Amino acid sequence: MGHHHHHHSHMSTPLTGKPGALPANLDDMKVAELKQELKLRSLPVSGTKTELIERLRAYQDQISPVPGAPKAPAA
Repeated sequence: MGHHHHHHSHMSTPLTGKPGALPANLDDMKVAELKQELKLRSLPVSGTKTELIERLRAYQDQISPVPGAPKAPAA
């Protein structure tokens, strides 16, 4: 009913589902493209593109040993 096998028709998104990092082209992608990673990587798609990129960054940052960024665990 909900999750049926439907490939994202308008896809300018890379062929990836669950990576351990981020593509350096986040801002060049679109809202739905970013949401592809979000919904697959267990991230809420609620917000603006601004939030989406930052939210991806935070979910990436918990994997990164970088001390100069806002770190966030799982939710």
